[PDB]
Amino acid sequence: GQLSIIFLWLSGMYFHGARFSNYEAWLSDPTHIGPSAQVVWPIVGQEILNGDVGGGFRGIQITSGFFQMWRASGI
Amino acid sequence: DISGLTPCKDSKQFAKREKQQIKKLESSLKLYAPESAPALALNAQIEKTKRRFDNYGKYGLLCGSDGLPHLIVNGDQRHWGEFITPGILFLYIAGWIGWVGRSYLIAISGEKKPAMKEIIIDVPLASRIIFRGFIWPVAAYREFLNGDLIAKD
Amino acid sequence: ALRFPRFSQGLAQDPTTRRIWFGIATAHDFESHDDITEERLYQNIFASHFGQLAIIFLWTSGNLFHVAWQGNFESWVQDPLHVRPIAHAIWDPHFGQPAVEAFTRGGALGPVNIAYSGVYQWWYTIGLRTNEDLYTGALFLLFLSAISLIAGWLHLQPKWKPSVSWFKNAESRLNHHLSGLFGVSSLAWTGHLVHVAIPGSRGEYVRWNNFLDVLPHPQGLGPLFTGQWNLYAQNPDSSSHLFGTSQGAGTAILTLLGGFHPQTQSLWLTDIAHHHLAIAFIFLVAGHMYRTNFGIGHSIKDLLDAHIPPGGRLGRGHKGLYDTINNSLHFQLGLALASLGVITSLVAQHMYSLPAYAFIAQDFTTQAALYTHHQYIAGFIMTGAFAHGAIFFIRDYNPEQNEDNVLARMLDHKEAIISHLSWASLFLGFHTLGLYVHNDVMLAFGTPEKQILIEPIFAQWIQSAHGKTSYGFDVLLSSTSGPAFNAGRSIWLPGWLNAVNENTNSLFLTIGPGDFLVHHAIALGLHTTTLILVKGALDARGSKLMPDKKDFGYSFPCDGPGRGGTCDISAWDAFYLAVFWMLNTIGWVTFYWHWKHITLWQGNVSQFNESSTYLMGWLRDYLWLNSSQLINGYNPFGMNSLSVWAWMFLFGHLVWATGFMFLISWRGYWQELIETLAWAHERTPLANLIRWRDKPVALSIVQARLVGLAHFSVGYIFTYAAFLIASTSGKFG
Amino acid sequence: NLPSIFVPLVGLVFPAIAMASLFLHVQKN
Amino acid sequence: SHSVKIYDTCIGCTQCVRACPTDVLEMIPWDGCKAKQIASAPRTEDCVGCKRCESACPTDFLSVRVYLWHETTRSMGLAY
Amino acid sequence: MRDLKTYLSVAPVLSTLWFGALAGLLIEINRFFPDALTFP
Amino acid sequence: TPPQLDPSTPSPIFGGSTGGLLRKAQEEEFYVITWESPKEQVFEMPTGGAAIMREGPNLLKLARKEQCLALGTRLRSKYKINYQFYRVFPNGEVQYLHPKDGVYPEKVNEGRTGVGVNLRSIGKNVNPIEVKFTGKQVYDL
Amino acid sequence: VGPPRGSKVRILRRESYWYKGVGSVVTVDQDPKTRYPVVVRFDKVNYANISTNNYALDEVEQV
Ligand code: CLA
Ligand code: CLA
Ligand code: CLA
Ligand code: CLA
Ligand code: CLA
Ligand code: CLA
Ligand SMILES: CC1=C(/C=C/C(C)=C/C=C/C(C)=C/C=C/C=C(C)/C=C/C=C(C)/C=C/C2=C(C)CCCC2(C)C)C(C)(C)CCC1
Ligand code: SF4
Repeated sequence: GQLSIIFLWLSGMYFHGARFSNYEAWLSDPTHIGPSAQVVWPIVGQEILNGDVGGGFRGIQITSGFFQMWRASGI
Repeated sequence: DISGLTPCKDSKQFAKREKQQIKKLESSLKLYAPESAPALALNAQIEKTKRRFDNYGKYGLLCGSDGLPHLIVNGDQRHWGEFITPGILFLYIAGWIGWVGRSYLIAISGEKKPAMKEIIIDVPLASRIIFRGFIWPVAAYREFLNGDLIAKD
Repeated sequence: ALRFPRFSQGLAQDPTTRRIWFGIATAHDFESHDDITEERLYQNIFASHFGQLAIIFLWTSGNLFHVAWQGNFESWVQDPLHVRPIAHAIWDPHFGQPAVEAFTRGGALGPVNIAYSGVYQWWYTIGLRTNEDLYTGALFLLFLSAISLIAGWLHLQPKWKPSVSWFKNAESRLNHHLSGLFGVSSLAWTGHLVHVAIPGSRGEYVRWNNFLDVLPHPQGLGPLFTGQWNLYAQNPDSSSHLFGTSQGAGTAILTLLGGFHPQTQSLWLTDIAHHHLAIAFIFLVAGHMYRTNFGIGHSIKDLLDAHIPPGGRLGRGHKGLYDTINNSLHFQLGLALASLGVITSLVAQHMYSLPAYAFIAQDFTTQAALYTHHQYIAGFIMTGAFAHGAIFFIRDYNPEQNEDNVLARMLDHKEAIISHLSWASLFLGFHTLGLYVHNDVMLAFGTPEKQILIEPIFAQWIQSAHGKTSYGFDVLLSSTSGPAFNAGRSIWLPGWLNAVNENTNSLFLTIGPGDFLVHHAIALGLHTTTLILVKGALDARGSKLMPDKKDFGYSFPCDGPGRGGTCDISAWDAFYLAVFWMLNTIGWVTFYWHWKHITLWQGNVSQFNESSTYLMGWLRDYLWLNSSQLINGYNPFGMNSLSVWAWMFLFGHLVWATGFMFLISWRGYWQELIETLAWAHERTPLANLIRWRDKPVALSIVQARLVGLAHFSVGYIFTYAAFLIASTSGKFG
Repeated sequence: NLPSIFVPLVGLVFPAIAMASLFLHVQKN
Repeated sequence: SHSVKIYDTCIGCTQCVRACPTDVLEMIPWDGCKAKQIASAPRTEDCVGCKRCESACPTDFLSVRVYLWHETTRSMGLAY
Repeated sequence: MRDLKTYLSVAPVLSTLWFGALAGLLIEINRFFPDALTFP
Repeated sequence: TPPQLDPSTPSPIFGGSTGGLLRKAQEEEFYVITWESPKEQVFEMPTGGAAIMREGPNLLKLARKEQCLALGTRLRSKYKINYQFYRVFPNGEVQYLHPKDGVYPEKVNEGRTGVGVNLRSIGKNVNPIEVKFTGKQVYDL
Repeated sequence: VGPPRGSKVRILRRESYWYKGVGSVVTVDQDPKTRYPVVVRFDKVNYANISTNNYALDEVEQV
């Protein structure tokens, strides 16, 4: 059961990297673009959290290090 | 007006706040293409701010020397929409919830083990009870006269 | 008892270290000592009061002596707005040369401390001008302390011991205190003000050697015994009067001007003299109420017995209460503490808004220190009032002699009282915290116009009823054609209105949405503290979890792990819990006062008006902003005169953190650890030659709570005292 | 003059004498 | 030495005695209850005050009551 | 079937369903009627 | 019953520990628990570790009465062994403690007189003021 | 002797958990030497998770 939960968590991380991230722009300029893989909805004014992370993208800057691991893996 | 406050349609600090908010939003617009989705999203925020300030002007709110709306609670007949009407609506919803809870607690009291209907809820019984809160003021009043509201110990 | 303590044989036979700790902690609980009688109790208390008075006199004498010896009073009375008062000198061998240079302030020749108690202004206002005056005041106070000690010793002797019946003569003591201790003392004080202080403020120097030769008034007691008292009020001091000189000086001794003195920004001395004369008359009249020896007066017992409503809603009313109050010292102590705690807060609230001392109002650090000091004292006293009220219910309450009177009905509906207090506290906390968090979230999202800002309209209307015209309400004193304003139109309203509508003093400060939230926070704190204390007092005799609580005393650890667990079930534990809430409440009111005044003294009230509506404003613009100078008292580049407060800040932090150890960790862990240390000592060579005489044991369960609470309170007081003094003294407002 | 003599007395000597006396008192019997 | 007292609400199920860690309580003949036995505390000088008996008390309120009193080397559980 | 309906009537499951519905209702009301300080 | 005396019986096999007697046994008192075992067997010690109880008589010295009673109840519950223990003073005086009457205290027995028995309910204790300035407690009446 | 078995009784003992409450009489002891003969069962458990208690004849009121 714990392994299934961990696999679900990893699947969510990869899906958010694929669907809600600026990974492809960060690949071409990793020194000037901040990684981001979470975008909030425009409700009750919370849309201010989508900051300028660069690369023509607005979101929440992530500190998990997934972008560098994906670049190392060749993704 | 009241307590030395001025209406927000007249106060210049309110308009200055509105101008500065739009200017702050428009500075991030410079970093994106005029047709991009982030540019479309910041424009929606600009329209939302304009609508908010225009509404605050139209509703007739009072603003202090800081440009921010101030609420009037004492009971003034031209400020009932800030405390009195919302308070009445809250008191109608909360009494509804309390009365539905009380009726459900009374309905399961006379059973073999009534603690099992408090962790596993009898959903049909709750469905029966739930819509009795629409007339909760009438019933709450009526058990006050007869004496079925308060336990006399 | 053969050892210590000699008043407790049971403690004397304890073979552990606990015999010492407890012996110190129960010295003044005379009621629980071995072979104690009521006569001995009353006589010991009477003797202890004299020692307390002697200590009080010695402390004031020491303050006066040190101000006269090492202070700069004579140079300060010539420049009160530009000379820093000196408390005493500093002689510390641990000081370095930069510390010696940095602490040489005022006009001193060495390290000194700057006084923030306001004694200089108080003594200057009452007529003292030279160092010799302070020297001769200190000698008199030392003489008084010696006489108090002598009387305390005398009334302990066999032929001068007072009897219990004398201590229980309430009517005579009330008459003498109301008429003599209150009335005559006030008459003497207004005599001093008329004879010394008022002439002193107009350049006249009146002392013991010449006060029989100088007329306090030109007419000299003629108008008083004739009846035309108005001649004492005809010519007051002009508005261009300079304090201490004869420039613009009048001849009036008793006036009703109102407002403040233009130069000193304080109350007129003549108004103070008239106030004290009126209060002396009131107390002298009130002191003739009770029957003592002459066949006229009232009996308090009959007054209490006769006040029973005929409807029966109050039961037997106040019948029998005279005996319960008179035979219980805890009831009397609780009443006295409640009243004294109320009036300590009254003094705190009235001294900052209506300064009475010359050139105090523009000494910001002294004002802040005095307000915080008196409010914290009131907070502690008010907790004591409920603690002793709880002790009364256990030790002295007689249910049979109080059948169905107003005191038994409280125990009858304690549940209804406690539940309603709980509801009030829950409502206040829920809604105040919700509004604060809503405003914080709006400020975080960049939309400050979505805040919920409620105008404190009731208090603004009250201010306008006092004559404030900043809200445009036009009610009572703010109106021109009303009877209330017409009545005092030519007595005190001009000066009072001028002072009230002057927007740089502390008289009825302008309030906005930021004050509404903090006042409700204060109300929530008050309600929760009273909830804890009242629940502790009313459940002291027992409850459903412990029906026989009165059989175990006021302070016991617990009833054990049975019946689900009985941690903190005693009434002492309720007080222990309520001390934290009292500290939190007083911290809230002191934060409010300090932040509201520090912005007003800086010329920008708008900093408080906009930043007090959300809690991040409090964290950033009050705490973080004002700690820049304090934490820079010593740094890797040097030090300055603020280093003492920087050290005390961290000292208070350390003590506050140390208290958490006693409050979180409990006894068994420490006892099991002490056992190992005992073994280790018993097995160590060259240390077996040394043996302990008292067996080492861990602190008791109740002892640890007291120790942790003491550390918590000491850190709480010292940290805020250092922060307040340093922040108000780095910039002087 | 006086502080250089009085401070060591009140801060060191008097506490030591009082501690010694109190310890001898509490260790009696 | 702590004080241990027994009240006549006892039902004599002997639960306190077998919960004593220092053998303070015992059962004695009686006639006030169906079990014809009541608890007694003849050795309170060995009492430690852990109140284990009150945790085993079935009566409401408790029939065995422990009051913490003067402390001895036996009552504090000291082995040194 | 009966046992699963009994389980879905347990306190935590009913609580999460009820609060999810409430949160959705409030979120949609705020999406279509945003920035309400008063009641017109 | 006439209490049994204290012979010189052997002790369980044990390697020693730091949890044994201290100087309190030298100057105040210690306790001695004696039992009889049918076979050599392992038993946990109340001071830590495991010892070997011999077949026949067994004598063990401990620091507290609670340790002796804990070991005794463990013996009775697990090994079905009857036990006794005594209090020994520095001057060689031995005081027999348990089982006091020859019968375990949880079993009723004739000849025992109640001590500390109050012939009232716990709710009938008098208020503190009735015992104020007297040396008596409410539960002692 | 005592209230009939199965009746409903109000508790008058002040220190009891069910003071001023209502319970059901299970059995009543007939031995005159028994101090608290009335056995009462209650719907709610006390702080010790016990639902039964013995009361004297004057601490029980028939309701
Ligand atoms: C640990 C794993 C993890 C985490 C933390 C998240 C977190 C998130 N995902 Mg995500 N995701 C994951 C795994 C994860 N995901 C996986 C594995 C996939 C692949 C299938 C996806 C695919 C995915 C998509 C496609 C999207 C997200 C989105 C989101 C964001 C909004 C989610 C939301 O509002 O829920 C939606 C709300 C619910 C699901 C309701 C909760 C249901 C519970 C049981 C309560 C039910 C009560 C109900 C609501 C009331 C009505 C019931 C009815 C009977 C009346 C959020 C940051 C969204 C986003 O970022 O938008 C920008 C988005 O569009 N995720
Ligand atoms: C049937 C539900 C119900 C009802 C009618 C009441 C009624 C009352 N409570 Mg109360 N309470 C409840 C549930 C309820 N409570 C729950 C669940 C808790 C535990 C969190 C509490 C905790 C509580 C405290 C701590 C206090 C009260 C107090 C009070 C009284 C004053 C009102 C108040 O402060 O409300 C405040 C109410 C709350 C803080 C709790 C509300 C919890 C939710 C809203 C109720 C949900 C009920 C249920 C889940 C729905 C039934 C569904 C059914 C149809 C299947 C009032 C008699 C106060 C009192 O005695 O003073 C007179 C008081 O101090 N209550
Ligand atoms: C006229 C006669 C007279 C007088 C003057 C006193 C005076 C006193 N009696 Mg007393 N007594 C009397 C008759 C009298 N008694 C009689 C006839 C009896 C027998 C029936 C007693 C029985 C009696 C007992 C049993 C006790 C006393 C005690 C005391 C002392 C109270 C402590 C104290 O100093 O409070 C000072 C109080 C005031 C100055 C008044 C209150 C001031 C308010 C609270 C503050 C307001 C002032 C102002 C705003 C602050 C100043 C600011 C600035 C100057 C700092 C006080 C000295 C007690 C004591 O300590 O004895 C040693 C005590 O235990 N008396
Ligand atoms: C006129 C005021 C007054 C008087 C006459 C009394 C008198 C009494 N109180 Mg009382 N009390 C008062 C005010 C008063 N109290 C107040 C204001 C409070 C609330 C704080 C209390 C709270 C209180 C409790 C909770 C108890 C008493 C008790 C007692 C009785 C015994 C006191 C005792 O043993 O002292 C012993 C006192 C001490 C050993 C003091 C301990 C040291 C304290 C913590 C100060 C530490 C300061 C710290 C070291 C500073 C460090 C500085 C740093 C730089 C190092 C006695 C009748 C006790 C009693 O017997 O009640 C039945 C009891 O349990 N009182
Ligand atoms: C910051 C710390 C803190 C806070 C918030 C509280 C809060 C409270 N204390 Mg308290 N207390 C504290 C520290 C604190 N205490 C400390 C250090 C002590 C000393 C030991 C005490 C001692 C003490 C006593 C002795 C008493 C209280 C009481 C109370 C209550 C007073 C009523 C009230 O304010 O209602 C407002 C309630 C709150 C502010 C609670 C927070 C509610 C949250 C914000 C709402 C829920 C959020 C969200 C929906 C939950 C989701 C999280 C999770 C499900 C994922 C309240 C719950 C009294 C009491 O019980 O009265 C009822 C009481 O008798 N306290
Ligand atoms: C009011 C209290 C007080 C006072 C007056 C002093 C005074 C002093 N401390 Mg000190 N200290 C105190 C409290 C106090 N301490 C406390 C509470 C602590 C613990 C935090 C310390 C920790 C401390 C340390 C760690 C050090 C000092 C040092 C010093 C000395 C520094 C002066 C110097 O440089 O000459 C230096 C002069 C000498 C080394 C020669 C001293 C020779 C003396 C005068 C001989 C006389 C001793 C006498 C016979 C014994 C009398 C004991 C009494 C019980 C009768 C000075 C004598 C420093 C020092 O060197 O002192 C040893 C030092 O290193 N103190
Ligand atoms: C527990 C106890 C106790 C205690 C208690 C307490 C502690 C209490 C407190 C109390 C309190 C603390 C109270 C308070 C009060 C207050 C008040 C009562 C106030 C009043 C006021 C008024 C009445 C005013 C009015 C006015 C005027 C005159 C002027 C201005 C305007 C107005 C209108 C405001 C005792 C010991 C007894 C015993 C028993 C137990
Ligand atoms: S822990 Fe403290 S409170 Fe809890 S039971 Fe043991 S002693 Fe009583």
